[PDB]
Amino acid sequence: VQEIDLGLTCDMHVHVREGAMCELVTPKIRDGGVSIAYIMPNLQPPITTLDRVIEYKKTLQKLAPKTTFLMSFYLSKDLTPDLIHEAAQQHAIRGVKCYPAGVTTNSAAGVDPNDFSAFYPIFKAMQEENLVLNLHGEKPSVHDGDKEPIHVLNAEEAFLPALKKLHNDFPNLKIILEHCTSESAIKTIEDINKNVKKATDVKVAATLTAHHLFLTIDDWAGNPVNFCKPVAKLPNDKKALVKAAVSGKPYFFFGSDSAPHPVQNKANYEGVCAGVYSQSFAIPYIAQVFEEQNALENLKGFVSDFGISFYEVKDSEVASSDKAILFKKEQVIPQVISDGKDISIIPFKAGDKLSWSVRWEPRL
Amino acid sequence: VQEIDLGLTCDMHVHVREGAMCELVTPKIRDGGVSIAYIMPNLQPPITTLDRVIEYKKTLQKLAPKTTFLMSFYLSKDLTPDLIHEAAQQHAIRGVKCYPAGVTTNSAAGVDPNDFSAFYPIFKAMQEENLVLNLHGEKPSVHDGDKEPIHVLNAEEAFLPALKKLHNDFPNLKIILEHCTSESAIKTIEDINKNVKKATDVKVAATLTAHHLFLTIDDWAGNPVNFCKPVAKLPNDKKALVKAAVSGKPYFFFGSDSAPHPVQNKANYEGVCAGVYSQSFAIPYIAQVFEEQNALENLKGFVSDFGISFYEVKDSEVASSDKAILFKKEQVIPQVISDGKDISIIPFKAGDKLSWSVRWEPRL
Ligand SMILES: [Zn+2]
Ligand SMILES: [Zn+2]
Ligand SMILES: [Zn+2]
Ligand SMILES: [Zn+2]
Repeated sequence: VQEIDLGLTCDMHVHVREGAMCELVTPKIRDGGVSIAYIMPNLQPPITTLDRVIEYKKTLQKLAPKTTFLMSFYLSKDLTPDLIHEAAQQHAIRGVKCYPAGVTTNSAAGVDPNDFSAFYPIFKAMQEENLVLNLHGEKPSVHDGDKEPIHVLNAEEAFLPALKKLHNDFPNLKIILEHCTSESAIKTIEDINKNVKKATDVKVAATLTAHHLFLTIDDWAGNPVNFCKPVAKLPNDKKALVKAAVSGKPYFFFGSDSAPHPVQNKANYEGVCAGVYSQSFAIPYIAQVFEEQNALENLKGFVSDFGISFYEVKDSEVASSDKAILFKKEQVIPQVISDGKDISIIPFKAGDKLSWSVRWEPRL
Repeated sequence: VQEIDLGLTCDMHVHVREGAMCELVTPKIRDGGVSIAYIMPNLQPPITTLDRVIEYKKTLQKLAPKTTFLMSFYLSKDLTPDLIHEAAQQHAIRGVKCYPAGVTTNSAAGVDPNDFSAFYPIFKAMQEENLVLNLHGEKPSVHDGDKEPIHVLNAEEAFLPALKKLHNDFPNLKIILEHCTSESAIKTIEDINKNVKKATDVKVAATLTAHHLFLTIDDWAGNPVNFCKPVAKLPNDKKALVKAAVSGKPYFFFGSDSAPHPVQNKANYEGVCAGVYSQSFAIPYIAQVFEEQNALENLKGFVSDFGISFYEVKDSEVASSDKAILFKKEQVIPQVISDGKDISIIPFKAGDKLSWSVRWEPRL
């Protein structure tokens, strides 16, 4: 079987939830072929306190002893600059994730984004402390006047001006447009990094999920199991993300947005929960695209190199120095992922064949 | 004003199924304020023979005597121009309805819209007998990658060329573009009727549903109840359909497309059935749209006159010359339409209030 060494792999957008769900999915981070995981904080309630995030990281480290965990705060009106500084100095967090209110699950009441000026004290303190501003780029939907009607298809593109203002008001702050879905957003990321030579110049990057390199609007319309925010869009949008994923540019790297929901949460007739679960076969999904694209020698940077560089992951904090190795062994995706009790999750592309699997090799 | 005499109301797109479902639904045609209802032909199996269409027509009449029924054939390959003449002369069918294969419910027995040519002998006979060609304007999806992509959002615009073909080759065959959903579809019907004013001149018309005058993509994104085919598109498309509804022009009239499924066919995690139920409150729905647009002087034309003028409904067939009186009593839409036995339906706008009601009054 043909194999590739990938080193310390990166998933900079992981949802892992609480409770018995968190105990089922957290070990599957390693099973997906991921050594370093950036944990998003949209919990119930959102993680806004310094106590919470210290307790939470140890819960994950008890669950996954070999996986590196970069934590984050939920951007709320609760946070104050001192809390940013004390948490950053204790290595409690690595960034703060911003949720526009009413545009995804666990996000209300979060922030108003045709604004952001209210949180400039926080961005001041994050900029000083080298933290990362993760943005769920989506303007909340307003349909009437005065301005343009905003819907699930232009919500990401309508947000882009606000991302441009933030990069100008805080040029030295690290910002990420999380999970890109539209070609207009891709063009904006390239344009912001127009002059950039070598990766350490990148201050504004974009992450790309596994499922948005596969899905279009047709795959989720009438299929709540492919429903997520931001919505998978037109075929030309998908072509852009796939082109961007294989491009080998240092401002696009992997972030699954693996968001587990029990199957009863997805089989509603109103109010379907949003989020696709890709944790269990994370890198095997991505290697499938790159093989299909005949660009495998760029995969090493998309799932490992470009992300460590951006988040400045030093060897010292990494929980284990084992490498993730793909090997071309064909496997079939289960119908369900389940704890054998109350929680059963439907995996992305369930019942399909993948060319690669993942094992782990120590360092010598 | 409160109380408006509507006369003989027209719903030129009604789904009633069979079995225990039909016994809950066909009484609600009357309940919704509809006296004349066109019945669609997609059953298990599709309605294609004179035996079934007449026995269907007869079971309908035992379950709702006062309702006038206009019946239809499924456009299947098991059809002959002989079968057209032997059903048109024996006053059994008012038209034949074209289903593209795979796009919607029970459409697996449908047709391939990239080549209508095999059915040209059928449309030749349908033109001879002054029958109505009901078209579900939607090309089936083509991921392709070579030729242009066809998806659920642009499938209606893709069908519009094929319709301007059918109108050139059968210039006297009465054709309807069923449930319009896009501004491209509306502009085309305006362009086809460049020079008509009143009213029997229209041979290519377009029917508009209740829910498509309400819904945008945001309303069915994570709400399977509001998922139907063709899908509800963008706010610029809804504005076009509303402007064309309170238009007062003869080529737009009412066709609810009330398609009922048992709620368990909606609360699926994949493969959710398509179709919204609106038969129980069909006329009060449209009444609220025509009220909120300050164009109630056009409700009678949209929901009665133009539909009668196109199908040329004669006095000699209407099952009950009772009049639909729309009176302004507030009513609340139930959570669940129920039969006390097995079948449970979720109605359109379930829970919401309506500004109007409708009762029945005989002519005297
Ligand atoms: Zn998000
Ligand atoms: Zn997320
Ligand atoms: Zn249809
Ligand atoms: Zn229909």
